[PDB]
Amino acid sequence: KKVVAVVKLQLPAGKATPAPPVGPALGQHGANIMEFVKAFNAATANMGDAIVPVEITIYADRSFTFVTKTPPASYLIRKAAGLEKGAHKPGREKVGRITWEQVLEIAKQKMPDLNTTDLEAAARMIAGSARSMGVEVVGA
Amino acid sequence: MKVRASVKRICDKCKVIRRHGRVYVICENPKHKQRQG
Amino acid sequence: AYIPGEGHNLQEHSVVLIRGGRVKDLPGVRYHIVRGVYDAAGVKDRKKSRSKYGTKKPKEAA
Amino acid sequence: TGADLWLVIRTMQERLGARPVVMQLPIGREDTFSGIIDVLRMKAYTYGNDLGTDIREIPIPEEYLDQAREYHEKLVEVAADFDENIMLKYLEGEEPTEEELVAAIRKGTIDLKITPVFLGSALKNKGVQLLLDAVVDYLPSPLDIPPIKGTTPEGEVVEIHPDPNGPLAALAFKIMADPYVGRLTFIRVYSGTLTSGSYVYNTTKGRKERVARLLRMHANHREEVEELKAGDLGAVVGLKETITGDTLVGEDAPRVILESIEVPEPVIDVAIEPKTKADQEKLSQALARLAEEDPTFRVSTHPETGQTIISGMGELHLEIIVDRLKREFKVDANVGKPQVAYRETITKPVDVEGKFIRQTGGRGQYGHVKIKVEPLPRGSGFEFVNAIVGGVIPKEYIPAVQKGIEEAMQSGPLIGFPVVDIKVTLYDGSYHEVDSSEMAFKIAGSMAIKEAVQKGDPVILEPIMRVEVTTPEEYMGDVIGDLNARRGQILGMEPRGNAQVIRAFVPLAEMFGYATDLRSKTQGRGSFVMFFDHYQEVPKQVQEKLIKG
RNA sequence: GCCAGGAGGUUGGCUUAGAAGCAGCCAUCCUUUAAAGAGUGCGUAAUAGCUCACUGGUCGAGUGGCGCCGCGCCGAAAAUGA
Repeated sequence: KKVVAVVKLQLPAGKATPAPPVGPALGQHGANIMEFVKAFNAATANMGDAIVPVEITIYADRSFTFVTKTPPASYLIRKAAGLEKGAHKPGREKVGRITWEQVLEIAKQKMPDLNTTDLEAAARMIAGSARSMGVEVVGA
Repeated sequence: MKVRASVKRICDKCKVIRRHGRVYVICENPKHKQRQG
Repeated sequence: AYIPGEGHNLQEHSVVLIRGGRVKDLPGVRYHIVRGVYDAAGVKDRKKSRSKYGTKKPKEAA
Repeated sequence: TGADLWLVIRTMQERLGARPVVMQLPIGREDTFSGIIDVLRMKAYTYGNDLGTDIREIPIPEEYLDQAREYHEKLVEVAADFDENIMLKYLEGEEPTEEELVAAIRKGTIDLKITPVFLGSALKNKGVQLLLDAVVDYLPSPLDIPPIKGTTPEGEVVEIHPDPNGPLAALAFKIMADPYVGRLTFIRVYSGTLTSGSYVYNTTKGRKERVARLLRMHANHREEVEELKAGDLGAVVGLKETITGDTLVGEDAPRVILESIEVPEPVIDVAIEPKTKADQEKLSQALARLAEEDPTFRVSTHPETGQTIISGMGELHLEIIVDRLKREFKVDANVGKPQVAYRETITKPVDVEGKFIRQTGGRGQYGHVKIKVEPLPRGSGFEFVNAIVGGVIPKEYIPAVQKGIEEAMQSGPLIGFPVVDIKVTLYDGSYHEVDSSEMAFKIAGSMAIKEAVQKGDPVILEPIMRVEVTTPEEYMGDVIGDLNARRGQILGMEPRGNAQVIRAFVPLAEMFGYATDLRSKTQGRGSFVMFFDHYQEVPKQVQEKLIKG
């Protein structure tokens, strides 16, 4: 018997394998993580991928439950500002440009994940995290 | 290290204790077991 | 020791059956090799000289 | 000290997936041993001493009893994963009939399900009779082992039946040396009656066989039997050809063969080189009774170097085989390190004059060849080009002027080895009627190549292997350590089943006898496969270090 | 000294089999906040964890660093007995 274990991970969409540490954490669970793969992939079917957090539990009598979250902002800018892998080193080379609407949605999408669950900080917040990956900005 | 003329504080988790007459340098991992000698 | 021609492996033991018979080649060619012996078993696929060239009875199963 | 139950039990469903139901519990831990309780047939077989001259079986000495009882109950309840009587019996609270235990248990046992951890002690004769009884209770009979697999005289499936009337059909194993009755073959038949003093025939490489006398190693002394039965085991005399694993039927016995084909794969590679090669073919006779007594090892010679590589699967393996050498075969061979297949190349575009401005008797044979040379990737192949600046050098040299290039390539400018993995090119030349031959521009090519390779930025491409590491995560971290410490860098880690295999790059010179290592770091979780990839440069210092003389 | 918070974008980007504060080049942020770094050490296969930084709770009087001058101590063993 095994009483309650809610272990949450960082499993991206695409990998349909029980490879450790998914093993030594959800073996003591009886985890239906093959249903987590085939129900969450279609959950974000509009793209069908991207790195997404998860959370899975056991109810004594083997009962899974999947809890999904939202994409990363470094990827939600490679799609936005059109990077390939990025702008090779944040302090030398720059690709596309951020202005006054793309960053808006970079903050919009990730409204309840960033830190300050308030819009009136997020924009400039990750616009500053933009210089961390090296994507330039257009300022008005 | 361990017995030598030059004996530093090297890793911050070390102390210089002028014990039994002469300077030592003791820590946890006695691989820095220095000593003025 | 020479050999029975095409299709060899032999490496370095084989029990090459010292046979006997020179030619206008290799100033010796005396005491040949046989295939079948303790090694070689003839050409990979032979249809005649299977009296030395290993291969048993091409039983092509048809 | 250390003797226990829970110990081993616990370590059974943490190291495989065992389902250890157990049937006997000791009396007194360490030094205080005196007997065992039997939660199987509900008894307490107690051995009142060490040597075991005088024992007993009184009930529980007051404190155990109910302890054992719980586990007894476990048994029955566990037996709810088999039939339908035992399960419903636990439902009823009904008492198990002493033999349904024998059932359900032996059932699962032979069905590979339950784990009759019968146990005891040897040096102090304590706990032997119970497991003798437990062999005569829960240890599978040939009747229980499902249909043996095998081939036919033609080729499909076999049905090696128990039936003591069917066609003669045997297998044998051990190659016994012995004084009186000489070569003795240790065998397990299978299916078919075999008479003593009769005939048979080897169903493998085709060899009629004369059975001399069937024998049986009866502990102390060996006993000669009238015949071997279809499903028994015995060792016969004669058969002066039959090696090991040879399927042996009767004189008729529809010339049937068997399936089973095992694998003693290689892991060790030690070099060995006698003083003078006169003692060598001598040691080849030594092998002529070494690689013909113990299957296993592979006595195969590397091409690029001399000396036959004695390969095998075990450190102590090759070491003790080597013991037997100087022992009773007596060979003087300073057991060396395995050599490596060294190649080479260059790293730059070179242009020189291959002018053979040499008249002799009047026939000349002179060749001014004008090559441009280009080098390319470690893995491509060999390239040259039909590269005439317009139409100078004759077309008879096209398939020959490149020969001397390919020829002055079997030995490089350094220590000299086959210089591969290069393009080449050419571009021009000089021509004359009688003062020019095929081999002349072959040799002009040779000169051109020696100059253009000695002056072309040298190198040595030592070979390197891809080695998958068959081991779980612990010692995986550890061995990522090791491999990294072996001048190479791995590259590979796809999560595996009961382990996690790591695809590795390791420089063939290094990684030497890695099994001798590995089997120590991992304690023995598994090992590796020898997948060979390709070659690349040794870090500067390793190059000039080999520049000997 | 002790209690506790010690955080979120994040796995900074760049590299790299992986480089997640943490083997390496650039960097050289912004925010929830009283306070918490693009990190200081250990440790990891890289994560993990531990951890210092920083800021409150307790506290109750001095404390931390940088340079100089005088005398010293390690530095410091050879031969008949000092």
